[PDB]
Amino acid sequence: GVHSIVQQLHRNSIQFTDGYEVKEDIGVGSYSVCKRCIHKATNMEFAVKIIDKSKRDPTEEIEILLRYGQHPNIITLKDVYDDGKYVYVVTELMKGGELLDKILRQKFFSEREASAVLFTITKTVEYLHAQGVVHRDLKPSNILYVDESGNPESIRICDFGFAKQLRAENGLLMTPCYTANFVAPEVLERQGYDAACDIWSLGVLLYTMLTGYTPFANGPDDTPEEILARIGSGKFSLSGGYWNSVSDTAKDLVSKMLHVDPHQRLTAALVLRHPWIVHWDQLPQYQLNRQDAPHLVKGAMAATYSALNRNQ
Repeated sequence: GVHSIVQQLHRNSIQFTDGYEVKEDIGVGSYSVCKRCIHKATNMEFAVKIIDKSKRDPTEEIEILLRYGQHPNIITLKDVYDDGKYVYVVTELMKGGELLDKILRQKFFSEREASAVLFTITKTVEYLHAQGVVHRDLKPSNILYVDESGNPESIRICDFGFAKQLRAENGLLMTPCYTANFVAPEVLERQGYDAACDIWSLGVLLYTMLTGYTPFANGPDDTPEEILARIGSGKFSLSGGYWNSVSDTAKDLVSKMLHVDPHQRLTAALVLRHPWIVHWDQLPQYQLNRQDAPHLVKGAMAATYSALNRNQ
């Protein structure tokens, strides 16, 4: 019967609208609304996610953000409130846009930049996995730039809304290195899987960065059945106008990250040992030959994640 500090936030005298001005929307959905806010005292602007407690309980999310937001490349919690009905999660606002989009509108993007981007993202996931966290919605739209600098220090992984802290009996938080509290080889494989999905979702990103098309969809018109069908077929082009020019190192990494069998799919650990990541210095800085269709890709990408999330 442990005290949770998060549960007690309705005890606060001060309210959100006492400290912050609200502005426009930026991300409406079933459970929550994301709005831009201005902090009255500082005139500093933030993102505030306004969640409905009747529709879900955002505690698991907030506890992850508290523990792991200090990570440079993880969205950072900045305030939080409870008025009874609504939880107000305040975080740094991502002014830089979605990372993939921005990158696809850069026509002189190179492999060398691609490796730096993946290194920063995969480093961050190696850390999360290592504390028995899995993201489980690591689609491109959830990886954003905090500013327009285009540094890898700008990269932020966002929306921890379906993420899972490997718990266990007695309601007790665990690592993947310690579960001497023998947990079912059932829900080691749940988390053992959901790690490798996070990695698959990173393979999709790398595929698209390199070529300017997603590997399992051409556009948003593509049907669920035919996207799932291609995912299942477990083959993909690493050949042709877009790929011809890309180094075999990169293609190799892509194959093992999107590898159809979860058990032979690379880890974040192993991704970071691949020479594409490790020997970045010997990669090319000259431009990639990519499709220039960012808005198509965004549709294709949404179509892909909507087929995967359909049954849930």
